[PDB]
Amino acid sequence: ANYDVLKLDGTKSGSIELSDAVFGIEPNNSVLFEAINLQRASLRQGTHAVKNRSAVSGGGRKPWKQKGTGRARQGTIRAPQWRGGGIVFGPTPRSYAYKMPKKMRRLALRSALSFKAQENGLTVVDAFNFEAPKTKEFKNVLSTLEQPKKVLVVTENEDVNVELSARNIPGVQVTTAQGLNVLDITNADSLVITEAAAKKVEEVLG
Amino acid sequence: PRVKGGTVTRARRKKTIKLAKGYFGSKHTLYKVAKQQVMKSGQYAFRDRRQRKRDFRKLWITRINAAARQHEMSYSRLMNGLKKAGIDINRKMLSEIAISDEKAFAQLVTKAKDALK
Amino acid sequence: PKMKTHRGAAKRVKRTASGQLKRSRAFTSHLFANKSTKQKRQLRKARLVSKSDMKRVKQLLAYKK
Amino acid sequence: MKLHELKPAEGSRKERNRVGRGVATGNGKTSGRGHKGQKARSGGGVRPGFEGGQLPLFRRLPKRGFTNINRKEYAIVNLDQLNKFEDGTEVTPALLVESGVVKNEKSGIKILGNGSLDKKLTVKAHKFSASAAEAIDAKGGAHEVI
RNA sequence: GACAAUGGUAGGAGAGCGUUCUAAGGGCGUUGAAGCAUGAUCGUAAGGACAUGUGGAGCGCUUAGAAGUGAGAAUGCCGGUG
RNA sequence: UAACUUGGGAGUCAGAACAUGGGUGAUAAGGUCCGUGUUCGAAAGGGAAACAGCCCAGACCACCAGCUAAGGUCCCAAAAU
RNA sequence: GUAGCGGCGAGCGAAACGGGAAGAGCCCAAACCAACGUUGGGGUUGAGGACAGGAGUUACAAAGGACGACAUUAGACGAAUCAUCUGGAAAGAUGAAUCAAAGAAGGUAAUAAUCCUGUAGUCGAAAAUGUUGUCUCUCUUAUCCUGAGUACGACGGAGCACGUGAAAUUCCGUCGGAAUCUGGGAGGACCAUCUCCUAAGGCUAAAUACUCUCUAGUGACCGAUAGUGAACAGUACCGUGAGGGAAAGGUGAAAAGCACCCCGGAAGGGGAGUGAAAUAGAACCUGAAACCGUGUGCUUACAAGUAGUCAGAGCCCGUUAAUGGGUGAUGGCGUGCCUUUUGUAGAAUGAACCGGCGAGUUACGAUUUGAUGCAAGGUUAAGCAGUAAAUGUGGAGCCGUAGCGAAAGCGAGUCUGAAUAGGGCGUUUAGUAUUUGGUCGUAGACCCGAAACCAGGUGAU
Ligand SMILES: [K+]
Ligand SMILES: [Mg+2]
Ligand SMILES: [Mg+2]
Ligand SMILES: [Mg+2]
Ligand SMILES: [Mg+2]
Ligand SMILES: [Mg+2]
Ligand SMILES: [Mg+2]
Ligand SMILES: [Mg+2]
Ligand SMILES: [Mg+2]
Ligand SMILES: [Mg+2]
Ligand SMILES: [Mg+2]
Ligand SMILES: [Mg+2]
Ligand SMILES: [Mg+2]
Ligand SMILES: [Mg+2]
Ligand SMILES: [Mg+2]
Ligand SMILES: [Mg+2]
Ligand SMILES: [Mg+2]
Ligand SMILES: [Mg+2]
Ligand SMILES: [Mg+2]
Ligand SMILES: [Mg+2]
Ligand SMILES: [Mg+2]
Ligand SMILES: [Mg+2]
Ligand SMILES: [Mg+2]
Ligand SMILES: [Mg+2]
Ligand SMILES: [Mg+2]
Ligand SMILES: [Mg+2]
Ligand SMILES: [Mg+2]
Ligand SMILES: [Mg+2]
Ligand SMILES: [Mg+2]
Ligand SMILES: [Mg+2]
Ligand SMILES: [Mg+2]
Ligand SMILES: [Mg+2]
Ligand SMILES: [Mg+2]
Ligand SMILES: [Mg+2]
Ligand SMILES: [Mg+2]
Ligand SMILES: [Mg+2]
Ligand SMILES: [Mg+2]
Ligand SMILES: [Mg+2]
Ligand SMILES: [Mg+2]
Ligand SMILES: [Mg+2]
Ligand SMILES: [Mg+2]
Ligand SMILES: [Mg+2]
Ligand SMILES: [Mg+2]
Ligand SMILES: [Mg+2]
Ligand SMILES: [Mg+2]
Ligand SMILES: [Mg+2]
Ligand SMILES: [Mg+2]
Ligand SMILES: [Mg+2]
Ligand SMILES: [Mg+2]
Ligand SMILES: [Mg+2]
Ligand SMILES: [Mg+2]
Ligand SMILES: [Mg+2]
Ligand SMILES: [Mg+2]
Ligand SMILES: [Mg+2]
Ligand SMILES: [Mg+2]
Ligand SMILES: [Mg+2]
Ligand SMILES: [Mg+2]
Ligand SMILES: [Mg+2]
Ligand SMILES: [Mg+2]
Ligand SMILES: [Mg+2]
Ligand SMILES: [Mg+2]
Ligand SMILES: [Mg+2]
Ligand SMILES: [Mg+2]
Repeated sequence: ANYDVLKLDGTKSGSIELSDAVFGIEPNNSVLFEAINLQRASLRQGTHAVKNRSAVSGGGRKPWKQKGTGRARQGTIRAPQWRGGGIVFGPTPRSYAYKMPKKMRRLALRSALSFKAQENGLTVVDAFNFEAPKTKEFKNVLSTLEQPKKVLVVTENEDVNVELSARNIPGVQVTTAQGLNVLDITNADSLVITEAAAKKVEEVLG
Repeated sequence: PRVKGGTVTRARRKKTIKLAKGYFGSKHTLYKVAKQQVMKSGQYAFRDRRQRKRDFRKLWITRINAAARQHEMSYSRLMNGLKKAGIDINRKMLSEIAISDEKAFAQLVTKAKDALK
Repeated sequence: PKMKTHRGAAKRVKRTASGQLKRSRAFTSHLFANKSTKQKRQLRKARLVSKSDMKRVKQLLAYKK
Repeated sequence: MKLHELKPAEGSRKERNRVGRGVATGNGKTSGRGHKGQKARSGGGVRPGFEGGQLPLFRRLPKRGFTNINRKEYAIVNLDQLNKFEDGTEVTPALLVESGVVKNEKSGIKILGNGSLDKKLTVKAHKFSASAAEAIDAKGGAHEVI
């Protein structure tokens, strides 16, 4: 319910009220697992192919007559048991993406955010004050907030200077409130979200 | 992705070949005949673990027969007497006593004869 | 691709509420002089597709609800 | 839940059966197909409903009936579904659609008589069953045909 | 603790072993990885370690995901050698 | 100590001997076709010299313990010259 | 996978409505004027026509110039590390630093954000090529007619989802052959009314299809029997020809690629050197198995055999130290494996041996089970936005909440029936979406194998 709001220097600048319907639910692990699996599968390109016996070059003619030579009967030099022959089955190009009900997606996002809330992985900041990109300044800011290595930074809209300053730091990822996804939240050890971004997330996810 | 054949085939076959150590010629060398002979060896050993108990009971009985005929008695009558006397010494022990301690065996024969008369 | 309904079957059965198939009766086309009065009267009454036949033909009518 | 500690729900996942991979699985060699005949062949087996040459069931049975091109099918609302509206409400197809009572309107709305109506209402529908009209008017309400 | 059951082809059901790849976590490696070779090692099986030699730069483990995932027979295909 | 019902998944549609009730054949066939039972099939172990189908008997694993079944006890070869 | 078509078999299989992407409308012929039938003017439709600045080379007419823009085809700059240890070599380990709009990647004597080439970011074109904006430059301000060998019809065919059928609608051959706004055509035979449209002339961007290519990239794609046939080739080789069609990758960090001596004609070796390593010496990383040899610890020349197994002395050793290892006089027991069979030691099939490769897969539908979300409701599809993502939006559509009947219909009932009868199917709640597993269907559908059939070519050396 009541979460402390911090200044980038690390001082308590105030307090915020975040709804228990977004950050205070019991995480649903089955739905969250399904969401993570869905997102990882949607990332697959699926470009993988082999040549079956029809696609391998040549192989039109019968290699030798059916009977009389003493050899095994053969139909084409590109049959699967032949060296250099066609592949039986094997990979064929396809998509791995699938879908789940919208309510399950929302429940998964809420579960990830709530898990961050329980494990003390939620840090609310007053506002990011970055006029010019400087990776060193953002690094020091994360130092002053006592943040772990894996941190997800959430701003209300696309903040270009924050994204530029935090881009090159390994373990640090930046997203907007609209762009929150389960993989990104789950990977992070802690969440650093502004007051406005927290309010927007609470509004959109109810 | 593609799974190459890899090393598992060689490892499995080499296990069988090592199990065929000491076999004659190709039977300790070539995987196919070695596998057949190791299967045969397992089946034989299973059968022979059961046959061994029969064989050793037979050996003990033969020895007990010899020892009892040394006292003017047959095996069958001696065992009948020992059973009627309430003596529960089994055949391995009786044969070992006959080999090791002739006098104790003679006393056992005396008890068996007494229980019959 | 979609499975295709057996159109000949679809012209001969209807699905009931419980999922069974109501069917018409054979021997009702002609040669009525050779069947007795009661035979024809009772052959006017519809039957169901038997369970043994359902086991064989269910996929042919999967779309006919 | 961490990415290094993922767990599917119990009973939600199951390993697929791979036939023709050795005797111990129980589906090696013949791969569950038994021995020989048509059903043992790749691409083998008769078409569904084939009875081996005995006249099939859907040929020994006659065709029946026809399909009406102008068949009218109505969306149906029973009395028990009208109980969600407050007393004095004016029920209309727009209101029934907006309230989730009717998803697809079809050829029109018809009120049927299942359930009990315990609320006075004014109902405008294309069709009414006799018991629906009687129970709507009996409870003090009115109905109109639109 | 105390009773029962546990031969098995077609076939049905269950549980596991191992292979390659991916994600996350945590590790190993020129003070020597994978591979190979030897050994009197461990596990109920598939199989898993350790030690030593060879080798000379990559590779395990945990959890989950995906498969070109396991060969002794096809007068199978190719190569090598009897 | 099963039985039935409803669903998911099958395989099977070449059978064999023995005993017994019968057809057929010649009160022939290790013949052939039906009824009944067993075994083999899909069953190892002991007996029948050897010997799927006969007799005893159904192997979870280990034991250099014991009692028995059919069948046996002069030697081969366990147990009565 | 509906309506329909269909030896009403196997199968074939729409369209309109609705939701979206894209969006654009126009020019003639004719009447009628001017001129000497041919040119101009004029006109273009659902009732119109005759008569009475704004648009443009993407259709709507068509050729050009000026200046600017952008982009493409070369490039340029581009932050930040030192030390010790082990090593042949440091990027590894250890200690202490730094940069970051740059922690993509590759190289460098092992594994590098700070060594190199780069990356983020910024800059750049003499010339040519495009796309483009402005200026310019162009052009403009119901009396008569309305597509005739036409529509249409018969016969024969074809195309329409539709096999000639109740067959409309479209086209072809042959033969016939209209009407003229009171006109003509369609609304699934046909007729009448009604409704919608206006054939027998032409033009038109976009949304859509494909990839030999080019540029920049990507992959729970291959990694030398794989992946292209081809990492070094449509070559070698085969064939008269059309045509068929391989095998073959790896020294080392650096050639430092072995001076010199010795045997030998040489080949090949043994030394000596180089190198971290030469059992890395070019037939060059690793170097399995079959197979071929040399040495010997135990054993074997009176013995009858699927070669082992169980028992067991003797001899020889000594381990992942375990009631150890090797061999084995002698005794018991014992007719390989696979396939196919009632039944195989079978004298039925298959395998010389070793190695590699070699067979239920995927897509879209159906059904069922398990899982999960929501629940009288559940759920979107295309599309749009987004990073080829998750996701957001999108409610058209789909299933369910009600069935019965051939249908009209009626409705917790309904059908049959004259029935207030009896009987059939129903009512007296639970569905739906995604997904693991099983199975089915359409696809080559577990893999290999015909004899053949058809089409287009090549051959009378
Ligand atoms: K033969
Ligand atoms: Mg071909
Ligand atoms: Mg690979
Ligand atoms: Mg292999
Ligand atoms: Mg009739
Ligand atoms: Mg089985
Ligand atoms: Mg096999
Ligand atoms: Mg079968
Ligand atoms: Mg077979
Ligand atoms: Mg058969
Ligand atoms: Mg086939
Ligand atoms: Mg069993
Ligand atoms: Mg048993
Ligand atoms: Mg199974
Ligand atoms: Mg399993
Ligand atoms: Mg496994
Ligand atoms: Mg590997
Ligand atoms: Mg394979
Ligand atoms: Mg072979
Ligand atoms: Mg040879
Ligand atoms: Mg007889
Ligand atoms: Mg017979
Ligand atoms: Mg009989
Ligand atoms: Mg039985
Ligand atoms: Mg037996
Ligand atoms: Mg026996
Ligand atoms: Mg016997
Ligand atoms: Mg005899
Ligand atoms: Mg015997
Ligand atoms: Mg006999
Ligand atoms: Mg006794
Ligand atoms: Mg004897
Ligand atoms: Mg004796
Ligand atoms: Mg530079
Ligand atoms: Mg630099
Ligand atoms: Mg250094
Ligand atoms: Mg016209
Ligand atoms: Mg036609
Ligand atoms: Mg037509
Ligand atoms: Mg028609
Ligand atoms: Mg017409
Ligand atoms: Mg290789
Ligand atoms: Mg190749
Ligand atoms: Mg290939
Ligand atoms: Mg040299
Ligand atoms: Mg030399
Ligand atoms: Mg030399
Ligand atoms: Mg040298
Ligand atoms: Mg070496
Ligand atoms: Mg080598
Ligand atoms: Mg002699
Ligand atoms: Mg001798
Ligand atoms: Mg001999
Ligand atoms: Mg023997
Ligand atoms: Mg059989
Ligand atoms: Mg036979
Ligand atoms: Mg044999
Ligand atoms: Mg022979
Ligand atoms: Mg054969
Ligand atoms: Mg052969
Ligand atoms: Mg082979
Ligand atoms: Mg299949
Ligand atoms: Mg079936």
